[PDB]
Amino acid sequence: AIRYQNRFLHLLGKIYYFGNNSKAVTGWQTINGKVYYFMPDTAMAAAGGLFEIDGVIYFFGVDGVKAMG
Amino acid sequence: EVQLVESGGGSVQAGGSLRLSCAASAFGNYMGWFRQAPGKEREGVAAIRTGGGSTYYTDSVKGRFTISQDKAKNTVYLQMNSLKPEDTAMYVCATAGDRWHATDAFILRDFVYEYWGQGTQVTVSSA
Repeated sequence: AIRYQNRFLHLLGKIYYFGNNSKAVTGWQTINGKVYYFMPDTAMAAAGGLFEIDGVIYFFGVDGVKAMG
Repeated sequence: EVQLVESGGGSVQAGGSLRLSCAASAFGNYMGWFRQAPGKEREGVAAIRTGGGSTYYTDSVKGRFTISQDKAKNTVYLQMNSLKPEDTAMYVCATAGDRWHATDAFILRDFVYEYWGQGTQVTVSSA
């Protein structure tokens, strides 16, 4: 397991975020003030469209950011 | 909603020192010290990541201020040496919940914090 802490990875058109333990984060995350949802299987950010999460529809920008909240 | 309480503020002469304490009901991923002078915005001063203890500082306090944690006592500390008039401010500590993260370049920006304490007053006099 490679050290890779408290940062994003942009890989093959997908977006991942790594916590302090060098693992890809899943589910809802606030990163630098912005909201993201990382899919529980792939760890990829919900991005570039509308997604239903727990019965609520949200929009995520291409950068993965949830439109307001 | 994490509770934070600061202490150790005071009046001191320029060149002197203070040590602030921040008691927290829990630590997030990071603990920060901010300060706010009259009429200015809050500015982040120092931050520590609670896993491993990496420390970050704003350029104006490097070599003067030191941030540290005691996880046993759920307390974070700011040692403030070689104080100057421009260090006068209300000092407040902050943290965030479990799914809150900051990258190195943002760990001293206020918008990566969710929970704030009350403030402890620091006043640095010349004479």
